Amino acid sequence: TSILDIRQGPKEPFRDYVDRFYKTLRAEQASQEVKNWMTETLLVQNANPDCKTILKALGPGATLEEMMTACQGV
Amino acid sequence: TSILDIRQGPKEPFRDYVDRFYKTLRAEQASQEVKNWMTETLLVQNANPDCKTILKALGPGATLEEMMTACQGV
Amino acid sequence: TSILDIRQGPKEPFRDYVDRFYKTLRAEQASQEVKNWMTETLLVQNANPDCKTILKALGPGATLEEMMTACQGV
Amino acid sequence: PIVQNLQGQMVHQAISPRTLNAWVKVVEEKAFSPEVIPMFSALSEGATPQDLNTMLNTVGGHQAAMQMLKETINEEAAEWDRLHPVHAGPIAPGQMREPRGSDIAGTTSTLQEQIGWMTHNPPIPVGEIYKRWIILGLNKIVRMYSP
Amino acid sequence: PIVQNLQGQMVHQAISPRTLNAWVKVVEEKAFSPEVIPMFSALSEGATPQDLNTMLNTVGGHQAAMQMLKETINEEAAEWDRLHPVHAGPIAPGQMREPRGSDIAGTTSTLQEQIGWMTHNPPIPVGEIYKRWIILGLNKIVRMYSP
Amino acid sequence: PIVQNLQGQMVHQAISPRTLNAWVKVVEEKAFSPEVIPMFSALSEGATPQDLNTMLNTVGGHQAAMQMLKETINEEAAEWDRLHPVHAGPIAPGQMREPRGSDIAGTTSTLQEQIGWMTHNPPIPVGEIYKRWIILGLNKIVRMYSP
Repeated sequence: TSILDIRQGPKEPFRDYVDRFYKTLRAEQASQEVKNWMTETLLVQNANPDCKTILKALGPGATLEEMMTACQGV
Repeated sequence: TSILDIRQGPKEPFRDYVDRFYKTLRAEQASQEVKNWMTETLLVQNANPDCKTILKALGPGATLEEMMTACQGV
Repeated sequence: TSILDIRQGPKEPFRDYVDRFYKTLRAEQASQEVKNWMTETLLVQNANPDCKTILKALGPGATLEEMMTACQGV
Repeated sequence: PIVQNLQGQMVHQAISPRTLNAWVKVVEEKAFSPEVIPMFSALSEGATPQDLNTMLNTVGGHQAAMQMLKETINEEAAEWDRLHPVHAGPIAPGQMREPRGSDIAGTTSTLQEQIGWMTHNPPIPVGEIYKRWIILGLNKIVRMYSP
Repeated sequence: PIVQNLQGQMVHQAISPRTLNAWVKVVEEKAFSPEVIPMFSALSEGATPQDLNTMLNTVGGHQAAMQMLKETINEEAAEWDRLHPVHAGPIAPGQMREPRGSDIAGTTSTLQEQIGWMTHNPPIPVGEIYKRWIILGLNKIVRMYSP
Repeated sequence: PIVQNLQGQMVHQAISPRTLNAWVKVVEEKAFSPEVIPMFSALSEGATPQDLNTMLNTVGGHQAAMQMLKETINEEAAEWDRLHPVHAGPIAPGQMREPRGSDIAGTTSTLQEQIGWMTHNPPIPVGEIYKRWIILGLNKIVRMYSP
């Protein structure tokens, strides 16, 4: 399965999705800079509308514990 | 789960609750003095009315074997 | 079972067939040159019409990752 | 790891497969539970950075946590470089170079270099510095993964 | 493998059955998963080409992958021969012969020959050259076998 | 088997029970599968004829195959005797006798005799001659037992 095919379900906790992401990211062998680009970009983009909304409110500069606690009720 | 969210059921043995308490207390990293404060305070406070009643009769100065044998029939 | 008896099903993925082929090829003890001849020849010949069609379009010079990705949707 | 030989010197010896597998099995069974940290600590006795990356790289599963840890290891490493500046002028022929965050993380250093630093007199405890970063990052994980 | 003896010399010792079985079990359980590569790397510490063919030949199952690897090993070997031409004139009595891709793959060399190259001064790391080919071919597999 | 001791000489040591049991278990699990041959080869490292009859005699089950192998071992042995005639005149006091097919099969030779031939200078590889017969006979079996 390709990294672009990794997406969050409509009922799937973000948490279970983030695990899937760094597992597939774990099978990507690209430069770190590209993998940083993938992190800030693709993760949020394939996140579900309800959490996506939430993550837009965190702004930039956000870290994984704060994202992970931010989308917990969703 | 937070330490404040640890409470004793209406049918739950105290014993099973005290185990839950020092497991969650085991994931708190606070100063010992604060953790002593949590011990004497929060444990009894979230204990059920029937045992709570029992524990009030032990008075202060009580130790865990005596609390644990005190609320056994409850 | 003989190597000539190894054939691809009408619904069987090529992949599962190629595995069967190099397992049976693994029990053939012939010279390498003969086993090369078997590779380019018998594999495609007993491949199913839908994939067979696909493999004819790869032309000669093709390698296993490209054959294996070529007949994936079939 | 770097262990003491019978002769009375410190030499490197490889870590054992049923040690490796015991590390694997702990992670399989107790995931993020706190008992993992003393357990880690015992199995990391006399261990190199190189062996510590081996242990982290051989994990399967819990990739969100594994990424959070990585990023903690680099933060703690960035902090090592910040706090300890490089030293004055060229490196002496008679001496060996001071480590950076990435040498502590094992990344920029070689094994023989990791053995130079630890076996030399005074010795420098680059294992124990990485160990705190691992334990610190383990606290981060444990605290997050509490439900 | 070729290990250091107590006396302080490098001698060959055989690999252990529960090491062998641990290699088998990894493959059984985690198939093409990435953790297989650090795992491999640890269990290949101090290993010969001969021991590396033993490990590859003792696989059961995943024969499409095993063939893809073989063919990668030969490609990487063909490339070794290309990049490193044979040397000028006859082989010296005082010296031992340079390896080819097939000596690195263990095929054309004998064990004593594999011990000559590695134990001799300078030593040549024919294990580490095969190891990269294995790891490279492992990347090919991992990337393909991603779904 | 005949192994090298710490002192730097070749001495006989007995084979281990969990080695024995690993031989048993392979046969139990993978029967006539090809992986049995590299597996055999590893576990036969430094082994005597005597140890090789022990391994063959300790099989249970697959008695048609065990008989086919026996008969292959005797054919290959008959062929050894054919190809290598006995030598001219009486055996020298200063020397030890040349082997026959049955000494290679371990049958007519004693252990000390098997150690004489292998440890002596030049050494003769009576294990490796039996090993090919076993591997050859293993091919016969594998080819037949293919379905």
